[PDB]
Amino acid sequence: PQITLWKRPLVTIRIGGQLKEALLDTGADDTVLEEMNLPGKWKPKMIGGIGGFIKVRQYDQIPIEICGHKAIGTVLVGPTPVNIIGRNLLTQIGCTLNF
Amino acid sequence: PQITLWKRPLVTIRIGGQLKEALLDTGADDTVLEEMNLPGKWKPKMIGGIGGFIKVRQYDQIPIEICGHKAIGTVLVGPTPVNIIGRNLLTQIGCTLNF
Ligand SMILES: CC(C)[C@@H](C(=O)N[C@@H](Cc1ccccc1)C[C@H](O)[C@H](Cc1ccccc1)NC(=O)[C@@H]1CN(c2ccccc2)C(=O)O1)N1CCCNC1=O
Repeated sequence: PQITLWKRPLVTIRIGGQLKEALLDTGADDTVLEEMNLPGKWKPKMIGGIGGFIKVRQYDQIPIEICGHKAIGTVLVGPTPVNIIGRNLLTQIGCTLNF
Repeated sequence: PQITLWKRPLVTIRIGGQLKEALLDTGADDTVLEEMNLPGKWKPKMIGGIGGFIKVRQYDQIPIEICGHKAIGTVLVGPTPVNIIGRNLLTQIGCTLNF
């Protein structure tokens, strides 16, 4: 598909039994999801955004389905206001910027 | 051009005769540049994202040439960690997400 940028490029993603709306975010290195209690091992991390840093939990090799496309990779979980689909997963589903 | 996302989508922009590197950011509503001098009246503004809120200066109707494509629009200036081209100007240069 082609997504214009007149509005936030929000799409439906699925992670396990949870469906959520998330930004397709070319300015995000990583995928940052709102608080959720995912299974398995994780490591603490600090990530920096526009106003400073937040603390997140890094989970590796998490399958996520984005608009019907399969992805699997690192997901950072923490107190973000918005779910962010970062470059690590955007490349997996074939996403490019075009103009 | 078509831009893939294995690297940060950083491009050269021209603003006030100065060349800067800036991030093409579909996850940004607004265009926000690191501290610099621009002419004209600005309006104090606050923006909030991951990590909290910062104070910026809003300049209107500022021309930026992004990768050879001309835009004229609102540019926020402030303590952003990185120069960011947001959706207000991405739409002007015909930028879309495709996969
Ligand atoms: C850039 C501003 C203008 C924007 C905004 O903060 N958008 C964010 C997503 C976001 C977050 C919170 C609120 C609203 C949007 C998403 C952006 O793509 C934003 C751009 C950016 C990049 C680097 C440093 C600072 C900012 N990205 C990010 O903030 C995160 C940070 N992050 C990360 C960084 C290091 C290590 C691991 C992960 C990542 O992958 O994306 N914004 C804030 C004001 C309101 N609207 C808006 O678009």
